[PDB]
Amino acid sequence: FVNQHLCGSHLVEALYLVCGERGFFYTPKT
Amino acid sequence: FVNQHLCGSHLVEALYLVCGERGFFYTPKT
Amino acid sequence: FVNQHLCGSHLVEALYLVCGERGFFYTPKT
Amino acid sequence: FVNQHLCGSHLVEALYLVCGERGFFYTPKT
Amino acid sequence: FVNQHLCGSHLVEALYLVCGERGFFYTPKT
Amino acid sequence: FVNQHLCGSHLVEALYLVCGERGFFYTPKT
Amino acid sequence: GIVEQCCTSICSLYQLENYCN
Amino acid sequence: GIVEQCCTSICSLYQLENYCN
Amino acid sequence: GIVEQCCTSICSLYQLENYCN
Amino acid sequence: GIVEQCCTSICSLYQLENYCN
Amino acid sequence: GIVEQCCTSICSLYQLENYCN
Amino acid sequence: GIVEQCCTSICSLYQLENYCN
Ligand SMILES: [Cl-]
Ligand SMILES: [Cl-]
Ligand SMILES: [Zn+2]
Ligand SMILES: [Zn+2]
Repeated sequence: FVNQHLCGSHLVEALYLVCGERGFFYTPKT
Repeated sequence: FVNQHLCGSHLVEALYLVCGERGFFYTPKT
Repeated sequence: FVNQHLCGSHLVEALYLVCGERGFFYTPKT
Repeated sequence: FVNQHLCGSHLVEALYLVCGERGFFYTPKT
Repeated sequence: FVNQHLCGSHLVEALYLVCGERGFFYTPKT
Repeated sequence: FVNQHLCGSHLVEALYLVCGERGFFYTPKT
Repeated sequence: GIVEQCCTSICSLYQLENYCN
Repeated sequence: GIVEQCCTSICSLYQLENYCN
Repeated sequence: GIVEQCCTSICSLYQLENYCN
Repeated sequence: GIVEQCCTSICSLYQLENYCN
Repeated sequence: GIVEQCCTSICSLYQLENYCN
Repeated sequence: GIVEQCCTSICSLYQLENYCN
């Protein structure tokens, strides 16, 4: 795998693919 | 607004839209 | 709901979620 | 080009691609 | 059709729509 | 990581994620 | 309409231009 | 959970706020 | 207009809702 | 090919690297 | 190349079509 | 945090995996 540059909703898409049925949490600053 | 079926990556894109800076937790397993 | 920062195709995704079966119109300047 | 099935958010992403600055109108109800 | 300004994953979405079942190759610099 | 069904534009978004700068080739016909 | 033409059935990028402004 | 409420069934944007932090 | 406002500044879902049919 | 491996069936992110250049 | 052109400047669908198999 | 790191700099899939449940 390659390193990623992910902003906005693209981060959530990546988390989705990475975590699968495990799900994930999205927790930005502030 | 409306009610539709939101599944998979579309579900998490909707959570991102609705929650934004609050963040959110995607737990399919419940 | 939280305020949004939406460019390009992300605006159309948001309109899609917001409007549901009502549909919408996308009308940029110029 | 090609012909494929374009549904939901994928349909409006395609309209955005094809129409761009012209804008477009997504009316599922017809 | 209109001219496009496409970065990141939006380029791959456009290639997807454009090429259909023919598929495509994605080949960035470097 | 996980295994899920990845189809259509979601498949090519995953290839973009995984391959990135290497690039990739989407050949549905095989 | 667009759903029947492009989702239920199959449409080209050119038919999709039917729904531009 | 969220899948049953919003994918299998149908949910509003307001119900989706149930899963915010 | 809305297209530019949401991108150069910010916009709300309630403002977006005005563009539904 | 990729469709059968990853869409029709199920594939890992590692199998997806099979289609990188 | 195309990847950079579409992002730093603009590109057409007709230019993209050259990258189909 | 991760949300900001992936956007202002870069991040890996392995770092993202830490945010799975
Ligand atoms: Cl889908
Ligand atoms: Cl973007
Ligand atoms: Zn984007
Ligand atoms: Zn989809």
